[PDB]
Amino acid sequence: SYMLPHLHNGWQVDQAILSEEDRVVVIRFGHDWDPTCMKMDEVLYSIAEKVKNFAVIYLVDITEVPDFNKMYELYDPCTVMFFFRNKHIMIDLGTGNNNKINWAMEDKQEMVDIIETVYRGARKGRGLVVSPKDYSTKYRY
Amino acid sequence: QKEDMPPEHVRKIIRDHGDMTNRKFRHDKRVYLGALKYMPHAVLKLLENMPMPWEQ
Amino acid sequence: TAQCFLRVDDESMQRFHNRVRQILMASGSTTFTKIVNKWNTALIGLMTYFREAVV
Amino acid sequence: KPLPAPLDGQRKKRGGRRYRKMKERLGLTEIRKQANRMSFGEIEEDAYQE
Amino acid sequence: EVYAPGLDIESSLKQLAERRTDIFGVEETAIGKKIG
Amino acid sequence: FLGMPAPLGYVPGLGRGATGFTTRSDIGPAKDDEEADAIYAALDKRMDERRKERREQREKEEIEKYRMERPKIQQQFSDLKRKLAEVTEEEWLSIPEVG
RNA sequence: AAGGUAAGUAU
Repeated sequence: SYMLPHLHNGWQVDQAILSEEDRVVVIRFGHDWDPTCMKMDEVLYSIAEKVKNFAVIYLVDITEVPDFNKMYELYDPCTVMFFFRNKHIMIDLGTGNNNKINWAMEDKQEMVDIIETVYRGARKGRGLVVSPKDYSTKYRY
Repeated sequence: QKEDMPPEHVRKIIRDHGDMTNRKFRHDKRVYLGALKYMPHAVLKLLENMPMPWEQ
Repeated sequence: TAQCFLRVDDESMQRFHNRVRQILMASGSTTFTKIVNKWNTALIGLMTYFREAVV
Repeated sequence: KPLPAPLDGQRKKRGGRRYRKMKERLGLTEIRKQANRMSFGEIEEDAYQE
Repeated sequence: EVYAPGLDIESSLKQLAERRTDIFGVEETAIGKKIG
Repeated sequence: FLGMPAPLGYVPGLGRGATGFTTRSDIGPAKDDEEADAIYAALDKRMDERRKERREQREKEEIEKYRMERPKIQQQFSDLKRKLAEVTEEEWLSIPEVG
């Protein structure tokens, strides 16, 4: 029920992302009252217990912190930016915008695999990393 | 009430603001932009008021 | 004295289509060879079962 | 029970006989015997023998 | 712990109820309605 | 660092040292101006007021009809939350934390 | 329209 930590102030999120060491800071931009964003928050809550050792999730509200809306072009719901090691990582998953996941993951295990791949890429030092599962298609059929 | 104006000042205005690539009509800012919101509407009029063959 | 005109049952065709949907479903990370071999097995099974009905 | 952090793999600092004994006990010795090589020419089996 | 303290959870729930008026407030005005 | 005040006088975007994620043009925005904006907003409101009343009335009627079929989530247990406060203070105090 | 920005490194 959206009990994850939330950035009341915009600058607080900035220093929270800055205060990172050997961990990935998943800043989930959006609004809790949105239904798709509610599903994304529920998925993040489910993941949080399993991967709290290196993956920290820290939500934020666009209305509360609108200064970062124009910084990374935050104009969609469910947006996720893996701002890790003080470096905005390039997560490529077969999408045009390979630096933003703006829709709730269908399954928790997929998100866990994605976040651990992001951690591996960040620790290796590369600023870009690909996804084992391409999302160019939704596998609707 | 308001009335019409001679076309000479309209011609002077469009000649002055011929191109926005310079520092001439840059002060307009929001005022200029405001009108842009209704740019397509005028096009409708220009496709409705366009002359018929008899209209020389 | 009599002729028997036969065709795949609607239930059988639906089951085969559901099998094809299942094969296409597990394509997130499965190997291409695995997928194509599953299709080969499915098509071979259907044909070997009722070639006349397929035709 | 949080999942372990996937740290980058670190090889053995020094291959020991006891470590070799574990390698002798557990490893891919039997799998290496079965060759996965496939001839370029067609095999005698059917297309979908499996 | 990873999760926020009880006061932060209560504040977040109050904000969600105040913003999303579909299931909270006196009347259901809109999803993003400031006042229900 | 949740629960900490934000030291003012510093721009969060510039102090952190970030790079503009220019995903695509024409997707982001990138006093006389205030008066013009107010005038244009007033004109837009005047244009929109042509159908506002009837549309609002119909929407209100439809919402009222929908509420009767199925009310809000908290409505199904309004009586329960009314009787929820009847629990003693020592009751929820000794709630077993274990699951 | 697109689903086709390698990252890294100091200037």
